Amino acid sequence: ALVEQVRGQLQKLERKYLELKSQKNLYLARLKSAIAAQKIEEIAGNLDNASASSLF
Amino acid sequence: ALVEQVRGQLQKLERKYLELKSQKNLYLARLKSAIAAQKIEEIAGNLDNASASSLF
Amino acid sequence: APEDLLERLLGEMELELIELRRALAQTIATFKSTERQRDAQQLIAQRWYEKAQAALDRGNEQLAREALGQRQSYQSHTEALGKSLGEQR
Amino acid sequence: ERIETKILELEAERELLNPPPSPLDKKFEQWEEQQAVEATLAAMKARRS
Amino acid sequence: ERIETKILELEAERELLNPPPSPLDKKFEQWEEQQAVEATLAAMKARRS
Amino acid sequence: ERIETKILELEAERELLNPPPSPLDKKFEQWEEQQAVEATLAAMKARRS
Repeated sequence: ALVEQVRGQLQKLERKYLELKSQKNLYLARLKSAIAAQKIEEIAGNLDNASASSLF
Repeated sequence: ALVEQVRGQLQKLERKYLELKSQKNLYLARLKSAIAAQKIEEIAGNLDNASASSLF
Repeated sequence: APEDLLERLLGEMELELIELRRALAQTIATFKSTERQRDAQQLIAQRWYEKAQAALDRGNEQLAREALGQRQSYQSHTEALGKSLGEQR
Repeated sequence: ERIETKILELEAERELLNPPPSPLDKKFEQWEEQQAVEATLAAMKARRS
Repeated sequence: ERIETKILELEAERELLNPPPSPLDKKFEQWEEQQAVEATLAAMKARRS
Repeated sequence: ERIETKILELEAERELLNPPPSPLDKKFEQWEEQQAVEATLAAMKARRS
């Protein structure tokens, strides 16, 4: 029973690992997109062309 | 029994070897194609002819 | 000089139009990888479907019970990944 | 398996650079092509019937 | 014997962290599963009877 | 005797890495194989009876 029981733990845990690994890239990818596409609009604020605080 | 049993291991393992060998070339071949045909399109990007960031 | 900044600021923009470009590559890469995994699991379940497709004939129903009972575990995985793939699109 | 991911990473890398044609044109080229072969043949099947 | 207590302490330590599923769902998964195999088989035993 | 334990340790080490096929498939391969030889022979014993 112990060898059968212990194997079940490993099988369940092993699946949970690769599942976690896949999600890691997705959240990281959204972060860079949420930072790269994020970090541009502010410098366009210095070139707002919509107020009187821009260089333009 | 031992000599009969041990031979079965070698026969099964030997087949698995050449099977692995065949797949190695196929994946490597797709990689070079996925790199050679891959590495051209970027330099065409410098000659995009579709934007205002190309030499053309 | 304000004129001097006008060229540097636009230069720093160019670094992110490619940085964001790289980020999209990672996102789409995962979508392709997630898509492929779905085919393999259903293929295995599909194989068990053909395996169960060879037992219920000529009255061997008891064998079909166990065969399809095993397919159910694989079937659940297919549903979970199917919804995730649509969401990521 | 990781090699396949690299292939997938590279293959899909320039699915961005060169986006695939939209279905609208894909819905027209064949749509006009069928007429193109038949319409150009329409005279063929009539002029030299 | 004290080792067994440590094992029991550790094994039950995360019976808290990850609580076991309540009987309600445990009373349904099997309850729906029996239909799942039979219902999906209901067409099997009829379509290809 | 301790050598045998090392052999047992090593032999069973990769009973984990490559788990043996479950009885379900082991209950089918032979089950389908008997039909495979007879069914393919079913035509043999009839076509060239």
